[PDB]
Amino acid sequence: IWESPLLLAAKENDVQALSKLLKFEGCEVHQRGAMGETALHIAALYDNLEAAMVLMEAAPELVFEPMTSELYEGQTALHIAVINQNVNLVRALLARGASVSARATGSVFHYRPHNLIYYGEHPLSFAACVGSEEIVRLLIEHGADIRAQDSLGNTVLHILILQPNKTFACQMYNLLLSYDGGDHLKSLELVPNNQGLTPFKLAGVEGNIVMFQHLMQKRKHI
Repeated sequence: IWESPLLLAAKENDVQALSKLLKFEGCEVHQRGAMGETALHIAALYDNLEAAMVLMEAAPELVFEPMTSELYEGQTALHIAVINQNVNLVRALLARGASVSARATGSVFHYRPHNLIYYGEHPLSFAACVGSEEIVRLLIEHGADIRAQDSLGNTVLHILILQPNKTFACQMYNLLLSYDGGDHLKSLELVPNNQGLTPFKLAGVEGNIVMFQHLMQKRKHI
């Protein structure tokens, strides 16, 4: 960042500096930092909407670029914007065609004792985990697949079982299922992960008392 004027301008939300650099074809607009991050990743991380807009306007291809480091492999500006709950930035990226299918597969995202979070891989899974109903709805409206599975076979339903904040997780679980509806084959609730556990069974295995009860009474009603 500090050695690159474009990355620095993005960090500083310095719209004038960005615009003057971008008009050159002097700055390589696709230059990357040490984590394989672009100026647009940097704008998103720092919650700099104006810099992100200037960059997307000037170089819309940046919307699709993943971080390339092993730690952050696959992370897109949309994933970052979702984590920051920047609704305006999420809408902007989506309006420009940002992929709702992009998978964040870098080591910091892995389901591991050492990692602080596990939010799965997909933007929708991130959105459900940070608790943004508005962002969840925006993503689904742009074609996000509620049935998408991560590398462990976990759907968003499983991933919600693994989260600490059980009260919103339950509301989010139901929000997500309201888009599943009366489909002519298996409820998403019946899809197992690679361990062979459905969300209900996973809740039991993990000692998620809130979700185990919720889901148990659910099936009895169904």
